[PDB]
Amino acid sequence: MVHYRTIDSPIGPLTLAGHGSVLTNLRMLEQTYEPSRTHWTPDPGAFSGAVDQLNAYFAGELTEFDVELDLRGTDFQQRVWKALLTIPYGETRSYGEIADQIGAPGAARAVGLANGHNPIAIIVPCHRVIGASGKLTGFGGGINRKRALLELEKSRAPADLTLFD
Repeated sequence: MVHYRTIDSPIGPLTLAGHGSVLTNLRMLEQTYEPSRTHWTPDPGAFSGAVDQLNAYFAGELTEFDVELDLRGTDFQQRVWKALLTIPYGETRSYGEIADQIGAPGAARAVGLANGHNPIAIIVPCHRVIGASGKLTGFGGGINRKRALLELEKSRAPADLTLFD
């Protein structure tokens, strides 16, 4: 029995969910049909490790996530979601690049589709893929959320100013 906890964030209410200390979900779930959520047990308590990290990512301090993930979906989806994890904070790839990486040259359009079913939204960074055109995808508010996340990372001040002295 999945337990979930919704928290607040600059891109809106982010619902977190899974069994115990492993994540299965992370979306902003408001204003779309999400019947799976009714089958879940609320829990203001769990996932607080990840809630900390989320707060810090938005604060601009965190760059890398340490979190347990159980990613479920088709085999193709997992290879795609696994490759998304290999994208560094504040970088991008093309759907074409991801297809090459997971060994399926030409599946750019298949990677776009897999991307939109990413069950864990910030920690698995689907926002960091963008096509040649440079146009953002995602459904409705999803686009503005993505842009937000992209402007966030791109903006982060260098960590150690002492390298300048």
